[PDB]
Amino acid sequence: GTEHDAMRARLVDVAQAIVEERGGAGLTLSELAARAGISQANLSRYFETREDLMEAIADYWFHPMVEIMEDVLASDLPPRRKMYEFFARRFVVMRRKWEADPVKLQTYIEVGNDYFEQVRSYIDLADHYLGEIIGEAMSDGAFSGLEVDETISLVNQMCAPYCALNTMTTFMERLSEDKLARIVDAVFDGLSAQDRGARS
Amino acid sequence: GTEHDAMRARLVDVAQAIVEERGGAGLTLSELAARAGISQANLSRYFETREDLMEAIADYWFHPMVEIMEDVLASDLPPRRKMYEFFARRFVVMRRKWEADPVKLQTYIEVGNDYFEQVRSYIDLADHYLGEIIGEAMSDGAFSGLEVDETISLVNQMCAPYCALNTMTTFMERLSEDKLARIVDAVFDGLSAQDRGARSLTGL
Ligand SMILES: [Cl-]
Ligand SMILES: [Cl-]
Repeated sequence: GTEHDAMRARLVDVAQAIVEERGGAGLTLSELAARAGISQANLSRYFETREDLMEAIADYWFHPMVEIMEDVLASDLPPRRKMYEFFARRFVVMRRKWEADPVKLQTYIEVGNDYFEQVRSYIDLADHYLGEIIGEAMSDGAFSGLEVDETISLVNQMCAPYCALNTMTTFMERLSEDKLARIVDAVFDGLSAQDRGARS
Repeated sequence: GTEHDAMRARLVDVAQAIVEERGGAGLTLSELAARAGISQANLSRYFETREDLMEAIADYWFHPMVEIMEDVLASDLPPRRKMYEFFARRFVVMRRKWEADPVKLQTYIEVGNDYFEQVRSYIDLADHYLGEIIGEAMSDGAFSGLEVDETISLVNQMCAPYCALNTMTTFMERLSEDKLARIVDAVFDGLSAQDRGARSLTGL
């Protein structure tokens, strides 16, 4: 029932942790069982085959980040607050991983990129949710003259170190919640279709 | 004199091309003279040893980018225009490499990454010049309440795909001068020390 599905989700979480510890390859049903405190026979009740475990870890890889985005969009926060939290909450989790072990963040990025369907789905879903925020912001009068698609691109290009994991890795020591707050304020109060002299 | 310095720069350019193709591992000093058209003895007048040549190659690696930054800073453009040109003119040269062949840009990145001191120096000089643009903008009234150091960091963080080469590579297909112009306008009209609601309801 729900206790079974709660346990399966808990096992997938332990499996993701082992993958990160090992630097990618080396996950076995043997070690998962040993780490989870269950037997190999009991583990097969949750993962019938090794392949099912491998599928589960791939499907769950970016799920924690998806949940964070879903929670932010489901909140009652105004668009500016939503945009900040949309990036900030994910940044905080990734920074924590890097603070504990920079190699675990490296592994997280490397493994994630090998999961074709999942990483592409995640990136696409992220843009979809960013669009929902931008659309509401526009009804409030922000981003005057811009289309949602071009604004999604502009925001992704202005917030890259707080979102794109390879950029985040490069900039990590210089990143902060204080700086991201400044950026989001600058996006909201500075981004529009009105040419203001950058080129003329 | 002036002739000696032109030939030395020609030799550094040829040597740089050889290093990009094969590394220093393939930089035959007899071939540098042979591929530049001069004598090996005549090549000794420009570089005493191989170490002198390798240092010249490393020291000039980022010079095209330095020249661009110096040209922008030396101009009479207002700070907003300077900030745009400071990023755009370098971006345009990098995109041009990638357009010729994405491998050309990757090679430029990897070879440059080995010159760790020269990379560091370049970034430091870049921050110096961006700092000068920011200082002038501040005198005009921009970036109210912010310090120069934190503003340099904030601008670098907002323009990262147009400057950080690995990020530029990833974003390349989606980058444009039009988009960079929008970002610079947003930096100038949007960035300041006044909290405006990103982090709490009090700011809104
Ligand atoms: Cl983009
Ligand atoms: Cl920075």
